[PDB]
Amino acid sequence: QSEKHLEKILNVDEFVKRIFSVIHSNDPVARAITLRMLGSLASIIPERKNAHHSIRQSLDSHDNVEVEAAVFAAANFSAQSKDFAVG
Amino acid sequence: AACSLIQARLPLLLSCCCGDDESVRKVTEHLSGCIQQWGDSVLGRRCRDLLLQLYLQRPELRVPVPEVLLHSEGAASSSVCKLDGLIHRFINRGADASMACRKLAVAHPLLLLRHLPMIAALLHGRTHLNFQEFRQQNHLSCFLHVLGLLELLQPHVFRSEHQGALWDCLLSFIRLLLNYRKSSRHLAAFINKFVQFIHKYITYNAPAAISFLQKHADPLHDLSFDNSDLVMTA
Amino acid sequence: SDDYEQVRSAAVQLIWVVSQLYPESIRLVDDAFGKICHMVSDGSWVVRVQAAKLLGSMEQVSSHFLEQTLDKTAHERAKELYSGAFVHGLEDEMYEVRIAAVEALCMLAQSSPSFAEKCLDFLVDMFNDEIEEVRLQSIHTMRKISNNITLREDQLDTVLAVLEDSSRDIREALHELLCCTNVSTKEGIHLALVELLKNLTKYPTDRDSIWKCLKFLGSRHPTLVLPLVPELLSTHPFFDTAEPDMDDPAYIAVLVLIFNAAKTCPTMPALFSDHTFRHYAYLRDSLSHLVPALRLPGRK
Amino acid sequence: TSPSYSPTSPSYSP
Repeated sequence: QSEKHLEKILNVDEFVKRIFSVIHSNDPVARAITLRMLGSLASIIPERKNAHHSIRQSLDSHDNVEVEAAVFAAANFSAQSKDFAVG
Repeated sequence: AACSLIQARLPLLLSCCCGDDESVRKVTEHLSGCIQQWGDSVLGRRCRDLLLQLYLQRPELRVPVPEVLLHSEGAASSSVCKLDGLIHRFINRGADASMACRKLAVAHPLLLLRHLPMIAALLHGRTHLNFQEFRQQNHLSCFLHVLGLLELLQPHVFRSEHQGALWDCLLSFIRLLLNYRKSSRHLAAFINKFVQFIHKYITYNAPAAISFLQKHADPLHDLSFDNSDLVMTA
Repeated sequence: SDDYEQVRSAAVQLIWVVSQLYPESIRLVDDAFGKICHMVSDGSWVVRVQAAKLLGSMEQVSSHFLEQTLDKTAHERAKELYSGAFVHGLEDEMYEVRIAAVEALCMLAQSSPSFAEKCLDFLVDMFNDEIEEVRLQSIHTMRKISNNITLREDQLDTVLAVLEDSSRDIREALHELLCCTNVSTKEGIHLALVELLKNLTKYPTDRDSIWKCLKFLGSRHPTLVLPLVPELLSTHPFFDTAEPDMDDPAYIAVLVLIFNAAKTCPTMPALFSDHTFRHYAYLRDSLSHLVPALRLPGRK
Repeated sequence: TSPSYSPTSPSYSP
């Protein structure tokens, strides 16, 4: 909802660490939520290689509710970055 | 491309059997004919199958084809060889080092030939104690075990080109060891190395042809009766 | 021997130029080189610059006589423990002549494939010269003559220098040297690795060069590192090791070495643990100019 | 301990 206010964040690494720390959780729905949130943060972290990698990893799994979110996050980055779209 | 395709399709072959009887019944099947066999690759995948019978190695060795693919056994060979080298340098862990190594080496020749470069790159403690009197066994036991493995895997020496580079490297290291040793203080290893060189030359005149470049300096380097020996009961 | 300045200064140039034309006196270029050698200790400091530069430019000389410049030692004492023109030119009044000396030495070392091994100690010892220019020139010359050279025991000394205050130029030059040096002993690679890790943990600003030097140090000689694979990355035989952090710039540093070495040796993905595969995919996605494409099953 | 974070997983430092 509040996407316009995202750019005005002074502290980004701490925030992204906190958000990304729940992508290793074994819960297939907790991975899907986090991939959606990352997709919603392409504006402020469009070049993060670790995020790109994690999304490209989750894109080829067996859990439908997380594949259907990895697709969304991938479509989200593929607009605000290039070296992600090429892969 | 065919080999890569076989790699791509192999996992289903492994999973569909997942049984020793099935693997045996498969390996025992080799077709006749000599044109577009292609069975050599799948048979060599017996390395992945991690078999324990030398019978499979027999037809595979007869095929005598290069191996560059991933192999399941590759872990055990490195474990054993590195343990042998470390035990040699350490002077309880060495009981297996010298016995199980040769046992598995004779059980399967091709795996050790594939693993050769790693062991060849070892045994470079020659310069640490050139006399080797300072080194209790760090300069002797390792070479003894390795050369003995060579005399055991003469078929490995009998292996054709594309694998003799490691053999040449090991031979150059051995020649440097002979040159830099404590002036023939002990000659058991020297006799063993001379016998190994003679056997390699006899088995393949090509191995002699390549080794001549390095030996050019060696024949004048030794200038001793032992080297001249081959430089020319119940 | 004109016993006046500004005369010998160019007489040396004349003897060099005539000598280099053709070596036929009785030995002509060797005789002229001997004359330059006996002159290198000229009273002034202006002469010695030309003295050094010209003998450096010269390229052909009798081998046996060449080493007689360096022959005098604590260096051979150290070598046993583990097992004269330049001798004076290297340590002179002001750094100009030292720079000229190192340049001449690098030139003629390049020229002669031999005589290099004799000069490695004379180079390395002369690191703590206190003149940054001489520092840099010594590093550069060691790099330029780094080929078919071994540091059986010189590794630790040439690596001790890697810890400078900032000396960003010096430390970067040392990394450049390492990426083009040659070592022969496994313990040497292990040692270099551990000092590089200390470097990275103390100066977390040049990791971007640490990684490249490690990449080259792997590609240059892969087989040396294969014995280290079980030890360097913890792979407790029957325990599932906890995923080390993906982005830690010590784990990445030690992984890039392995992956670069892995292009050559086919057997080692067997040694690779569980994590290393997805971690390799992540690296090959992030830093595409450090890890080459491999044969791993995960990324076909 | 951590029923959803898995025993073999990178630990959150802070």
